[PDB]
Amino acid sequence: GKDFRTDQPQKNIPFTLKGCGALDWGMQSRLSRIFNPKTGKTVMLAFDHGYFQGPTTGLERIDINIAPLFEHADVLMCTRGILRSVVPPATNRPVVLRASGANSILAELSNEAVALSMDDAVRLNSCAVAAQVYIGSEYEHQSIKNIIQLVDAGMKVGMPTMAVTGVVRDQRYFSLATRIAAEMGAQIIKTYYVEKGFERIVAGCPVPIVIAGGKKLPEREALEMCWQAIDQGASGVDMGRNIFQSDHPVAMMKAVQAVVHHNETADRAYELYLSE
Amino acid sequence: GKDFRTDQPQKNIPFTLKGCGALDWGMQSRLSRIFNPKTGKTVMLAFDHGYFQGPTTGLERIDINIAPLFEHADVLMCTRGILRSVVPPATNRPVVLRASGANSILAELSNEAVALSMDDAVRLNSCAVAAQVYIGSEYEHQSIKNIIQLVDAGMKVGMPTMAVTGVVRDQRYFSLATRIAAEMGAQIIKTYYVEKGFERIVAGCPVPIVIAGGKKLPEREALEMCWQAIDQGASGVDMGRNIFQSDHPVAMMKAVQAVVHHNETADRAYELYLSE
Amino acid sequence: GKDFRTDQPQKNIPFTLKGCGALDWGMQSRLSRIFNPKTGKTVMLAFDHGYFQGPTTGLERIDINIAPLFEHADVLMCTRGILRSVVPPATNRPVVLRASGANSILAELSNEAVALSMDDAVRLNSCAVAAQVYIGSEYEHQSIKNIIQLVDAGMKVGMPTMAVTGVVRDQRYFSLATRIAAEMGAQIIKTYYVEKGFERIVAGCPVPIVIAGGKKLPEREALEMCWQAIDQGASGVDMGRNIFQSDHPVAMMKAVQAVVHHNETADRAYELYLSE
Amino acid sequence: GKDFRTDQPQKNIPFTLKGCGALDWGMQSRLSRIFNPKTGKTVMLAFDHGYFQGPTTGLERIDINIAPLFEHADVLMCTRGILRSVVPPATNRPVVLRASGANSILAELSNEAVALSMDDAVRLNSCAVAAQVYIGSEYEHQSIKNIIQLVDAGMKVGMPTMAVTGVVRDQRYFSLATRIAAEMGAQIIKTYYVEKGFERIVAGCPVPIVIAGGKKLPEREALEMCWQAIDQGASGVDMGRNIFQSDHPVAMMKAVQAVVHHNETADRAYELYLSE
Ligand SMILES: O=C[C@H](O)[C@H](O)[C@H](O)COP(=O)(O)O
Ligand SMILES: O=C[C@H](O)[C@H](O)[C@H](O)COP(=O)(O)O
Ligand SMILES: O=C[C@H](O)[C@H](O)[C@H](O)COP(=O)(O)O
Ligand SMILES: O=C[C@H](O)[C@H](O)[C@H](O)COP(=O)(O)O
Repeated sequence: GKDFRTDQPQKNIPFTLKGCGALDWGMQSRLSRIFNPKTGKTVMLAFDHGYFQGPTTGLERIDINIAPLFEHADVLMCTRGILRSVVPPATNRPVVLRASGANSILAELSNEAVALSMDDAVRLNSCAVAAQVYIGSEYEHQSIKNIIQLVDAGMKVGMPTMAVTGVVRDQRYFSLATRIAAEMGAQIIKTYYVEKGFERIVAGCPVPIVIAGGKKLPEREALEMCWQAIDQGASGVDMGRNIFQSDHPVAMMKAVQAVVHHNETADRAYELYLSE
Repeated sequence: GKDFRTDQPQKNIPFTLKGCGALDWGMQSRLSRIFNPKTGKTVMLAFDHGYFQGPTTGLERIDINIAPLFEHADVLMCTRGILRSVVPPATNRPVVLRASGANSILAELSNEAVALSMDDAVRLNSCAVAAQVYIGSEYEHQSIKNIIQLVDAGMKVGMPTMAVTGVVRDQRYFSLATRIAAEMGAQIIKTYYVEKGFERIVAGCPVPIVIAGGKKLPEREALEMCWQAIDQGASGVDMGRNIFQSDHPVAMMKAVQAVVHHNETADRAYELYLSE
Repeated sequence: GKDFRTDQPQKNIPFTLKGCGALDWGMQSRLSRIFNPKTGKTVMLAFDHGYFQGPTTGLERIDINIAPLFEHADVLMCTRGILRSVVPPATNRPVVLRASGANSILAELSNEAVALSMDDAVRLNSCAVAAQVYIGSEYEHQSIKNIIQLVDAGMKVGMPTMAVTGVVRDQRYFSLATRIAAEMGAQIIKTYYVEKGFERIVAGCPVPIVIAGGKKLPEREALEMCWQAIDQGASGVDMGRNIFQSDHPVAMMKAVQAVVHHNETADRAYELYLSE
Repeated sequence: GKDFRTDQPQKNIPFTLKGCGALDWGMQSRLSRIFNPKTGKTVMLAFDHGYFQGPTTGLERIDINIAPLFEHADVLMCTRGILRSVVPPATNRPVVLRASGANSILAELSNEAVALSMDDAVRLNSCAVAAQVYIGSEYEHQSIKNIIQLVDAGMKVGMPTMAVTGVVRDQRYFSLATRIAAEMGAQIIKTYYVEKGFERIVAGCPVPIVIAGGKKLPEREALEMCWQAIDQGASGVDMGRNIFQSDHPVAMMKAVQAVVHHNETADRAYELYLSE
């Protein structure tokens, strides 16, 4: 009384996330916590800014101000320090750990080193680790070695690496920076939206691209930037300031979600925002 | 223009999952993928039976028969062989890996060894690893050593261990087996429901208890068993046969979820079942 | 304006704890958490019985029944499983970890293996690790290798090992067991009190000896036993049953303390007991 | 005849020490030796100044001058050289080890490297390790890397790291330095008290803050500084000069204790001081 269904042969189910179709199960599994498999996109809440800036505006009290936002994000991005101290583990939300540092606003910005061992990233149950690359800066070379080192250690263990292009802010520059990062082995690339040519940044990059929010904009313009980036091929957005510095952060996030996951237009999204 | 809210002191948020209030963030984060933080409970779909039994009834074709069930479970439990081969990583569901084996139905049941390295559990992004303890059996000693080994390795890396009490099936026996396992350091205990005294099994165990389904019962009796176990303090149920051997598995899961998470009565749950 | 006090030469302060005068700082510091430096003695509350016995009488609920006792003890002894789950780290009391197991009441008693790595002992901030030696039993050989292995690992790390003589219960037997253990390198020995010859067990053993409580006695007889052991040169007592199975455990501990640290007579101690 | 108390469910006891609610048992246990669990505060006696200064005033003879003070402190802070040579292990007091060095008063101050391996901190049974961060200095980068390194190694082992903000001495500067250090993962931060805005330093830092004494003040002014820091949210004080350079060091410590643990006013405390 057993049924092997020998008339229906077993068939592999393809993994579609851009450029991640030849990774081991664990790594694909981690990537699937970050990018929703249905939509292939992500809404990321970043609040790691303190790692070289100290208590920056809006992030003075993560425990009070930012904690109510966690549930509305797909994925959290922050440092192990903030994570252990004030992000309740019961939050049950994927985390990308900031894994570079040792710079500050008082010195050369690009002077970064790896700021956590893979050992501890694993211990914290990260989905990914993140480092800045600074093409064109004084410490460009070290910043790439940082990526190299994370990818080397990450491959032993199934942990994806995210390279973030730290900084002329034009297409040919980001194309350079994103492509080198990808070519060194980063599975995720975070960069900035650009008025013209962003399409080419995405096209020339073989792995998922996520955009950073940049400085605080009026809510409707920020939603336009999201709309454009998504429309032009970005795999998600990672806002900070544009969310945590808004007067209605929860509403903003709902709007961003509509744009990113549900193909909402910039306008409808803004009206969704206004209704909270 | 910064607000530190110095009139409101920072306060730690308690972690309430039974017996897991003193573990590191990463370990508490993995336990929070398994036990829903709101309810403190879990519905787990087990299908590792193949590890010593071969193609058992209902599990001849995981890829066809079981795959549509994944989305309805809180957590999956299986071996690394099934995981890589036929569980699509896009499933985006927590997994507990079977980490013991090297026995079969053709020999002494209790003759198990560790069947995967922690190295690989981490590579697969597990939430926990599971092994059998066989108190009272010929290879009792080795079976405990297996737990000791996994706990040792798991603590280096933030990986919870689940001890499963393999097998007179009464309260004093299970009290013995569960308590030894917990005492040796397992963070989760899986055991069987018992007609009388189950409350004591729960009370005498300092960490979360999940019950196994056992042999196929009529759906309404299975739901009674769940209800009783939950009512008497179990932190979750881990059915296999009672789900994948039912004629309406998806319906049975929804029913089990109502009992486990939503305080439904056995009867209401059965009616919920009947409406699919 | 500096004063080097060149007229008064620096002088080393001797460490007096029996046979521990040639250990490194860290190991001596850990031993000093256990044995009060003023008196050279310890009151230890043991509740690791579960490790091979399951929920034993008095230890069904450590969290309710035993937790109120912690503050009255010098040092706690238990398993890592109990420690992480139900001993609040805020207790701020030195712990000795049970580091052997994989035996049970349903099989050969002496069949023990090392039950925690030194790695995790250090992670838990233990003061010492304990294992049973079973001279005369079936698995005598393995049990001494257990001690050997912990002492080897403990010397790398400054962790003291306590050997426990598990079981004819006479002087010549305990002299054999305690001396072998010490000769292998254990820094602390736990054994049983004996009607006659106990003085010789102490004299023939070059390191501190602590006595186990044994089965429940009437409070006054238990206090006599302590009195005798301390009088005859024991460095402390480690009661379990005689404390946690008493009707007035807190009172019993205060009595035990008076005998052990303050040279109270058996009688006075019993009256001290009666006044709570 | 067993009582499981099935009518009273097990309940986790919360750990309240600011921002240390998600750490493993051993790390919480080490932190509880430092910060009294009742009050959440600490009085720390620091005498590590020798590490880059040689025999500084008051510390010419630790063995004579400082030894009688140990018993009145909650926790000792010094180097491993001092600890092994002249701190008697029988002192039975928690120690925080200075773990940075290789600078001196004859060269650039911020040129520090890690001065002891975690291996040896464990060997010494420390409760924490400490190192200087020098935001804004020439070797700022290396100094952060030192913290990173200690946290990485500390996490493997359950050892908390204390970052000390070495040095314009205003709020916005210490906010930067404390927050970066916390963000990199230090569990304890030691900084200086500031005339204005100290409240904000505390609020913006997600982990415990302890203040350094600074240069010798008249006893009553020193007690005012304590009172203010504690009142504004500091978790403790770590005096050196203000204690060991006073004419009545034991009296001063009792006064500091009254301020720190018992809510004494600056005035009462000074009168308490005067009465020895
Ligand atoms: O160095 C990167 C930034 O500080 C943030 O972590 C993020 O990547 C971009 O900033 P925002 O989210 O505010 O736009
Ligand atoms: O050895 C354990 C079993 O094979 C299953 O993995 C499970 O733990 C219990 O069986 P069932 O879910 O069918 O009740
Ligand atoms: O195997 C040793 C025992 O179980 C206890 O840990 C203790 O060493 C002696 O027992 P009791 O304290 O009850 O006398
Ligand atoms: O570099 C730090 C100092 O030398 C001391 O160790 C301490 O942290 C602060 O100095 P004081 O206790 O004298 O105020």
